[PDB]
Amino acid sequence: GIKNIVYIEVNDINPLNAGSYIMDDAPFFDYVILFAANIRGVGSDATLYNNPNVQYILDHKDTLIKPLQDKGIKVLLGLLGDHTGLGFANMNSAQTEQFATAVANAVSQYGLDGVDFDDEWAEYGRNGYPSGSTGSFSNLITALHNKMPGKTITVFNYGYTSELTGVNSYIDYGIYAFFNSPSWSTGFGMPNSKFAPYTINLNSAPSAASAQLYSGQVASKGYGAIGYYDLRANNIVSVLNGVAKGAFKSTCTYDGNSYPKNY
Ligand SMILES: [Mg+2]
Repeated sequence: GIKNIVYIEVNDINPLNAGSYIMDDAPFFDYVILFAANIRGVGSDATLYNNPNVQYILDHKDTLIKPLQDKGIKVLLGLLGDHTGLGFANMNSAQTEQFATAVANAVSQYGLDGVDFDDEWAEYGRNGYPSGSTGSFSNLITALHNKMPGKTITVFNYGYTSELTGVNSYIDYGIYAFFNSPSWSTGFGMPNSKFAPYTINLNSAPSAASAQLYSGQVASKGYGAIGYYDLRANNIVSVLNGVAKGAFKSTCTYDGNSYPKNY
């Protein structure tokens, strides 16, 4: 069936809010991305950096991640550039393996269900790192695939993703990077069934009817996912119920839980 994939800006929003939405006695959301841990170049090293918000969530996996997983939601660690000049796309071979290993170790250590790649904000070329692509982004996907074959990889369709066609068998879903209007196409050779061509911004939300009509079109054309970006702690059930009607011939309800972020 169609998968609902939501990115939570964990600098702002407690991720438990994704579990407050119910459709058919199950969570409306199928995948939650904790957006985001960072790739950072530190000298010759490619490093995985968790900011204080991300690290807090990982340190509290049993109370901020596991409650979602216990409901059946798959929780992914988002991966994002962070202004160092090193990103997913300009690593050498050693750096690629180093970063793949750091990511796999975090997925294992924190009991996560996989990762999402958003090749954004790396600022390619700073600090003496290569200004252009080395082809590492495909090699990074392959390396993670081999390390965690049973875990999910999603790709937010931004940055050097045009390079990923050859490794797209290792990517579960790609997600359109612009909001509130479909683009009836996919990135990096993905089939309809592995792509979200429509991504709703849940902060600057469209009308429920807009979501209902577009999500009905997504379903009719056989796409495999709908994207959601920036779920907040307000009750946005009207929009999700629109999708429940349009794409799932169902309804979405809210359990009342607005979880604050006080860490
Ligand atoms: Mg509105």
